[PDB]
Amino acid sequence: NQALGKKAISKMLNTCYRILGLKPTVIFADQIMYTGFAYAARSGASVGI
Amino acid sequence: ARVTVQDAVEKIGNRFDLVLVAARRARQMQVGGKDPLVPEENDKTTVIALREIEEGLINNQILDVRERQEQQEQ
Repeated sequence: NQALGKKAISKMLNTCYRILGLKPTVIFADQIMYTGFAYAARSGASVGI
Repeated sequence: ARVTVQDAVEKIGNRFDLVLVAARRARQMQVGGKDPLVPEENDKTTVIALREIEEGLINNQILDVRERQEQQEQ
């Protein structure tokens, strides 16, 4: 329930590691990268003059 | 296939000793004279030995006792 600006996301990965373990954290990291790429492409964010 | 070796690490906790134990088990299964104690999914001997350690049915002590048993048999 935040904006997740690269400081919340590393914190959430850290908490996942410290609470759940190693392998769930690996699965979570892979899924995070997949969904981040997918929704960045869906977002269509671009720079203009 | 063992993507992560965490289970084997907690089974025998050193992260350095299981390499040696699994190397010994893989050598036994690969040179010859031994068969896997876990179902074979056409894996290499490496992850097979790692799975055997993870299941809790292979370690250093029982490897030594099996070697002693084989020596006593002959």
